[PDB]
Amino acid sequence: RKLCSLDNGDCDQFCHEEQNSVVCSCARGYTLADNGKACIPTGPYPCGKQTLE
Amino acid sequence: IVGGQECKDGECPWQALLINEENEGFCGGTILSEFYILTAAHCLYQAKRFKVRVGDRNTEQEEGGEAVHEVEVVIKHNRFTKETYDFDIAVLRLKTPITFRMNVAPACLPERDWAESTLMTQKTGIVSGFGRTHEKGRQSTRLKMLEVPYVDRNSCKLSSSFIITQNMFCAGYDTKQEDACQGDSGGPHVTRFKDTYFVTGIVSWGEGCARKGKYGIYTKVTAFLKWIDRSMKT
Ligand SMILES: CC(C)N1CCC(NS(=O)(=O)CCNC(=O)c2ccc(Cl)s2)CC1
Ligand SMILES: [Ca+2]
Repeated sequence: RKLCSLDNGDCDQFCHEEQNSVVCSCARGYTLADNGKACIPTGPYPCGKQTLE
Repeated sequence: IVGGQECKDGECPWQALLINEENEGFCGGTILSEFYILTAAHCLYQAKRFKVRVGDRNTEQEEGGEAVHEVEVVIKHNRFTKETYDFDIAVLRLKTPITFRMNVAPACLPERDWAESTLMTQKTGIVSGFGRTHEKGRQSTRLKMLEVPYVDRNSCKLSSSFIITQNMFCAGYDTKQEDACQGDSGGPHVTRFKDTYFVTGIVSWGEGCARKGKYGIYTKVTAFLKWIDRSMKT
């Protein structure tokens, strides 16, 4: 397929085709990385992560 | 949970347990944030008054990480119906904030469209809880988890003696003896995506437990995302 249908558009989390091309976004507690794809936890115990410590 | 494995240290941190006057867990819940818990609306009738315990994995000990929380506000969906278990969803607002830590963390809320096309199209999801390990057995003392395959909606409906509304979905196996069970209700059904777990459902109901030709029925969380956000804003 194409765009978001193609490996989630290379996004870590949310993917949506805006005006063609791809646009990635993140859940609450995360901030989109510089590459506009990865999602960086904005603090300890971000949502959806199993806890190690 | 029938079958499946028990949640090891830190594997099911978003799991919440509702306890009665007797400190007995009757239902599960999912941590959405420091103040909110997601659960089944039908669970709100299985106890006249209850509290919320998080960070617990063995209900007959004290790992020291357990924490009891009192419910400040109970936000039930005004369209829930005991007759069909439709709109089986509710949000709990806690009096005091949850302190995230080992075994105590929230699951992420996805966006409707992305969730439906990417999370729910995945092979499996994961349900967990302190419910029975056998249809007739007693509540489990150790928290368990089970990987349950998403079930084709068609099969789902054809296999159900009860109406499967659009606020529901099937997960589980046709004949394999693994499924959620009584007590896991209101609990978490989360789907994994790149190591991040998203809330995709609420343990709702089933005809018995792990019965052949039957599946586990969950509340389709994606159908209540707006409602959930509204509930949390206030
Ligand atoms: C109103 C209709 C839809 N009934 C709801 C309760 C159902 N009984 S039950 O679910 O309480 C039996 C025990 N099983 C469970 O609680 C669950 C099994 C699988 C999941 Cl998912 S919940 C029977 C059908
Ligand atoms: Ca304990």
